[PDB]
Amino acid sequence: LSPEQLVLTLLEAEPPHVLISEASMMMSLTKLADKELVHMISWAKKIPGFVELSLFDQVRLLESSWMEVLMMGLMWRSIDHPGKLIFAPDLVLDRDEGKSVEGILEIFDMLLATTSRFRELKLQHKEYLCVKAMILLNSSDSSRKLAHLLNAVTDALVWVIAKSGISSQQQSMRLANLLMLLSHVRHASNKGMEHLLNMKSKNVVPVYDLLLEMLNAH
Amino acid sequence: LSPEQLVLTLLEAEPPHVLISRPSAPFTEASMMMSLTKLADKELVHMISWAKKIPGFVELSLFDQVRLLESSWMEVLMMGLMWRSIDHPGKLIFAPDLVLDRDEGKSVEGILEIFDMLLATTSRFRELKLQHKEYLCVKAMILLNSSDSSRKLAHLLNAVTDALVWVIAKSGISSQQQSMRLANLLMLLSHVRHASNKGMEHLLNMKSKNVVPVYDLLLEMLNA
Amino acid sequence: SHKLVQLLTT
Amino acid sequence: HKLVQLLTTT
Ligand SMILES: N#C[C@H](Cc1ccc(O)cc1Cl)c1ccc(O)cc1
Ligand SMILES: N#C[C@H](Cc1ccc(O)cc1Cl)c1ccc(O)cc1
Repeated sequence: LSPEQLVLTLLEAEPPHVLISEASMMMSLTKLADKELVHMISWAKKIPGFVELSLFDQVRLLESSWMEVLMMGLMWRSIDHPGKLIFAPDLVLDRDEGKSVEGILEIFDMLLATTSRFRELKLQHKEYLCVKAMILLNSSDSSRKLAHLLNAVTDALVWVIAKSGISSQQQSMRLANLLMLLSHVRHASNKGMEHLLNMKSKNVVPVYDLLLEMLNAH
Repeated sequence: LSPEQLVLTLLEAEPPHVLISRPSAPFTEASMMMSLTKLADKELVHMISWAKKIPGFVELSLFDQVRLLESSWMEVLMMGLMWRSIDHPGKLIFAPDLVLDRDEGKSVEGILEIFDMLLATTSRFRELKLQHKEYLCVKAMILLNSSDSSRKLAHLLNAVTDALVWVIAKSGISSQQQSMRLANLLMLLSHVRHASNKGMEHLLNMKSKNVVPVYDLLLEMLNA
Repeated sequence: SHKLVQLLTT
Repeated sequence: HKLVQLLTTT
């Protein structure tokens, strides 16, 4: 499968825009996260090779990466809308509104800061598609299939950068800058998981089964 | 200035070997925790010295310098350990005279899980055949990527990144393989930072259960 | 509650 | 305090 075929398969695998329809904010986010987690398992299964991995691996990668993969989704939706986090079309928050729940302004600042580095770097849709897949496959018989799956999405990202037709020097520099930003996405998801597990312990977040199972995994 | 000049500045900046005796007696939760914390606190002194010898670091805001060391210190120690451990499979080379086996992590509840992370990642670096000059670049990058001072840090991080791109080119593999090797090295750093988060959580757990001694710099750094 | 394995299997 | 001291005084 060529890099272009793979990237086109990721374009196809893209989940649809999800709408949700003090406490209200946090009820909205957990409801969004739970709806998005359903779309994320369809998306994962349409990654060429993913369903060929052992079920243990499939589960372990989703369990590991789900919050990183939501936040990458959020940052892409938010990229054109500076100062704004486009959780959903009917859920658009700014840093101010984060102030209302303890620990959330910290998380909105990371997401918004990382969002602006991606914006300054002019992240392209086809770049986003590759890195999001890589977040999943790089979390953290079967294990060699995983490595092949991951090299192939990495080859695809190198391809997308090549097609911009910037210098080789600059393709390498771009590649590095995009991969370094991922650790800032993973940090923001580390903080979000900590916050969300804290709200669950105090049972202040609606019981949602797939979100719950996904959180318990941690 | 030049990538090669920056690489040779990182080479000169390398810390010296920190020397820690292995306990005379077979390891207990305490003896091993006191060994690993005493080492960490000594390395932290040499880490601050190392960072100030990175060109442009000391031109950052004090608060930016502080924030980088506070944010990255455990990932930097752990990148140090994986490199010292690269030529000795199955072992973890904490110091010249502190060479711990995977199974010797039994002695601290939860540390064995941290050792397997360290050993697995160290194996990924062994199979990529991580070169000395790549390591020097990757370790600075962990510090400077942790995450007018904002403009200078971006610049300083672009310069170390430019240096790693140069080192990989001097390997002479195809441009496509240069991109792939750069990507596989950077994606391995996410595994170092993961190991670092579990170890920070482990250290804060051990401090909470008394086990941890009173350790000026280490304590100041953990409380970050 | 095993909705993850369930969604992965159909 | 120790970090700032080693950064500026050492
Ligand atoms: N910042 C955020 C939330 C995750 C989250 C974080 C903390 C918390 O206490 C509860 C939640 Cl649900 C999110 C929701 C949908 C996305 O697509 C991306 C992120
Ligand atoms: N595994 C390990 C420790 C970090 C550590 C982790 C957990 C814990 O409870 C206490 C410590 Cl100190 C280390 C020491 C020196 C290095 O150069 C690298 C790592």
